[PDB]
Amino acid sequence: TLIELLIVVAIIGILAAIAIPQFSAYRVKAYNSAASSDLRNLKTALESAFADDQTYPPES
Amino acid sequence: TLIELLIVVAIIGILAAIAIPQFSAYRVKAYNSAASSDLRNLKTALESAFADDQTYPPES
Repeated sequence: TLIELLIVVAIIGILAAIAIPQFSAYRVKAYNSAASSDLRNLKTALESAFADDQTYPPES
Repeated sequence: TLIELLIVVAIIGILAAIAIPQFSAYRVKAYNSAASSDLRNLKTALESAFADDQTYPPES
C-alpha cells in the first residue's frame, strides 16, 4: 500500500543519518604511538652500539 | 573494538617513556678504576725492577 511506501521512505531517511563520526584522531594517535615506540627502540640500539665501540655509529 | 584500540595506543605511549637513564658516568668510572689499578700495578713492577738492578728501567 502507498502508506507502507510512505513509512519505508520515512525510516530510510532516519537510518541514513545516525551521526557518523570522523575517524581521524583515532588513527593519528596510533601513528604517533608507533613512531614513539620506534624511537624508544632506536635508543636501545644506539646505546648498545656505543657499549660496543665506545662511540655512537656514524651517520648514514 | 575501537575503544580497545584506543587504550592499546594509550598504554604504548606510556610504556615508551619510562625516563630512560644515561649510562655515561656509570662506565667512565669503570674505565678510571681500570686505569688506576693498572698504574698501582705498574708501580710494583718498577720497584721490583729497581730492587733487581739498583736502577729503574730505561724508557721504551
